[PDB]
Amino acid sequence: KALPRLKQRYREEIREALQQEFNYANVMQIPGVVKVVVNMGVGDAARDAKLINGAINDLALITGQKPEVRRARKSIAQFKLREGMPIGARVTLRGDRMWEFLDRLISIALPRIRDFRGLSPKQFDGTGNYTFGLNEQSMFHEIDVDSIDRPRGMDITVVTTATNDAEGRALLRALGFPFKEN
RNA sequence: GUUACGGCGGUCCAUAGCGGCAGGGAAACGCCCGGUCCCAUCCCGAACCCGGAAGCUAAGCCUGCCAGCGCCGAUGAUACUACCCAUCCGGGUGGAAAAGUAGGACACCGCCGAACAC
Ligand SMILES: [Mg+2]
Ligand SMILES: [Mg+2]
Ligand SMILES: [Mg+2]
Ligand SMILES: [Mg+2]
Ligand SMILES: [Mg+2]
Ligand SMILES: [Mg+2]
Ligand SMILES: [Mg+2]
Ligand SMILES: [Mg+2]
Ligand SMILES: [Mg+2]
Ligand SMILES: [Mg+2]
Ligand SMILES: [Mg+2]
Repeated sequence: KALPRLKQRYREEIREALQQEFNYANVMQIPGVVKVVVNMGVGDAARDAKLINGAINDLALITGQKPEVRRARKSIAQFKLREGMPIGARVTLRGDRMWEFLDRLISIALPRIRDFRGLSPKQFDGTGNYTFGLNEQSMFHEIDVDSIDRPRGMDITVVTTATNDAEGRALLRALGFPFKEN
């Protein structure tokens, strides 16, 4: 009875546009976004685990889902890290949660991006993938700026079903992220 | 009986794998649609589980073709060696490799269950 505007968009207009613009043999060659990944590894828990709790608090308030933290999958003396210390916080999505969060992000954080300049095609990998790292956490609405103690990191990435980068870029710009003009 | 079907199985388990190419949705197979109730995410219906069959075979699977690569492999010879030898010095009979070579080769088969025919 309730469902996200991007879900509808995908069903009716994005799918039709991509089909027309690439002449797929079948309807569903249309790649579809698979997983929005939201993790973080500070690397500072090796000296103090207090900041990890705050980062997870930010992740929970941003998502409402309870992020996990992983240990030192290997151990490195140079990084002063031993296996078993928690360094990486994760929080994942799927489906309606994926696209509600994506709509909120596109509507709020992107126009809210200080000195926003658009994102380039070239950080793809040719297989329809898209991932990079957030300047600052404070960009988000539900988070409180008066309570942020130290500027820490967040990431909410997107992925595709695209076989190559061509379809990935086509559908992604159809969704309408701010690609550069070069 | 046929089948361009699904499970379980075999086999001194790659002649049976990998790679590229083409094709399959009647049923079955996958993907698939949504999470009140079972159940699960060290979060997520991603995994699993559950309700249903709107859609499609792209992925995966299958089958068919390709020698690009894996792969099997002669005869012959060579290496090797059991025994015996001749005043060292290597031969006589027996055994006979590895690699390389012509080539072979894009599995075969069993029991049930599904669509066409009797
Ligand atoms: Mg993709
Ligand atoms: Mg049918
Ligand atoms: Mg789901
Ligand atoms: Mg296909
Ligand atoms: Mg496939
Ligand atoms: Mg071999
Ligand atoms: Mg082979
Ligand atoms: Mg012989
Ligand atoms: Mg003797
Ligand atoms: Mg002699
Ligand atoms: Mg031989």
